[PDB]
Amino acid sequence: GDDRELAILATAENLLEDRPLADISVDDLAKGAGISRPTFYFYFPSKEAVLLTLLDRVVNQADMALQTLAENPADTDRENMWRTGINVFFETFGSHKAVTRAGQAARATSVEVAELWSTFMQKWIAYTAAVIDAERDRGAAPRTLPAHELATALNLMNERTLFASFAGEQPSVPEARVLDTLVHIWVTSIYGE
Amino acid sequence: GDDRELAILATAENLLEDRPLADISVDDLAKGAGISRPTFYFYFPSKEAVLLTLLDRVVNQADMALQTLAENPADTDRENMWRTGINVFFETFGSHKAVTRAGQAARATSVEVAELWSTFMQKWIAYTAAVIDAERDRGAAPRTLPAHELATALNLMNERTLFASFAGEQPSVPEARVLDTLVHIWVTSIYGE
Ligand SMILES: CC1CCN(C(=O)Nc2ccc(C(F)(F)F)cc2)CC1
Ligand SMILES: CC1CCN(C(=O)Nc2ccc(C(F)(F)F)cc2)CC1
Repeated sequence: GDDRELAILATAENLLEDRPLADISVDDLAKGAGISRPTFYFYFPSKEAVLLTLLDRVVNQADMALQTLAENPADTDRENMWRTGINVFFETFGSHKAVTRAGQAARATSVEVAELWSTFMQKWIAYTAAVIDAERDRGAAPRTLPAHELATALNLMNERTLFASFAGEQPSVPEARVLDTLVHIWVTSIYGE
Repeated sequence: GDDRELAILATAENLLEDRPLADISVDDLAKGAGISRPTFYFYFPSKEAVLLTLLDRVVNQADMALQTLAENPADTDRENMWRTGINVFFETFGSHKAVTRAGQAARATSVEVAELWSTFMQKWIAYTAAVIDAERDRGAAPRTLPAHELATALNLMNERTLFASFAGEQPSVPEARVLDTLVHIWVTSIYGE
């Protein structure tokens, strides 16, 4: 039952490494999960809905790791604090590149996918802003831009830059340089007066 | 002749303010430009090709203004130097939001649109890097990240952040705050040690 479901998801994540959702059929997903097409439809309304669930899992996995970090602060300087935080996104989305890629593309055509991304981006920006405000209240960061506006731009940077790297777009930062690239820009923009 | 062409382009830019290219037909573009559908096809192979030309004009307009700035440096501090530069993109794309929006969406489905964006992004990053290197050679900016990697991330930030603002995405920086937001992050990341 729930195994049929995980099989469908695993099959879909697999096929998305080789081709776009447009080039994967419900028959393709049924076949791969070892069920019939009507049986597939019992579990999921559409292949689109399969993507949404995979994206939902990746996004929630990043979110939960971030919550875990927030509750268990690493004992380091402020540079490594931010690095650790950004790394949650680097590793989580980096471990799920096909889903990341197909999820980002589906924003154009799926109101549910766009709202899912938007909901979590808003949550992550609000967390980023709270940390910057904490740092300013401590007197560690100067009061420059509105914290929420700064957080917005830094989070949008991370989205576009990480996803460009992961897809090997031209242009992009090499994947092996992207973490340090983002941490430098976070730290200088957050602490620079 | 060439007036028929400009009419087709003007009609298309107009209709893109109200709806996506998917919801505009060749008949829609012919009608609006005051020609028949076969006459349209003499000027353009497809509505897709109409978008590509509009994008090509916007992109080249930004590029030419940037070249003009590069040849005629404003007499100011380094903050305003960068502000002026970013402003070329803010104003040029900001003046053509429907084309910006539909052009960005067509990257997913048009190899020509994707290569056009990629070509100019590469050119603008290379220019950004040359300026950062100039500043480092002058001893005004410290030698931190590789200049080209830093430029890549800053340019990808600007793309995602400006386009989010212009489309009124959730989340986004308000359009009236986006310029100062980007300049602060450019200046701190470029000059901060
Ligand atoms: C999928 C996209 C791309 C990756 N994103 C991030 O990297 N944002 C982010 C948010 C918070 C922190 C913090 F505060 F923990 F350091 C670090 C990074 C945004 C979502
Ligand atoms: C359409 C997208 C979004 C906007 N973009 C920029 O803002 N990039 C940019 C490049 C160079 C300079 C400089 F060096 F002149 F300051 C300032 C800004 C990238 C292209």
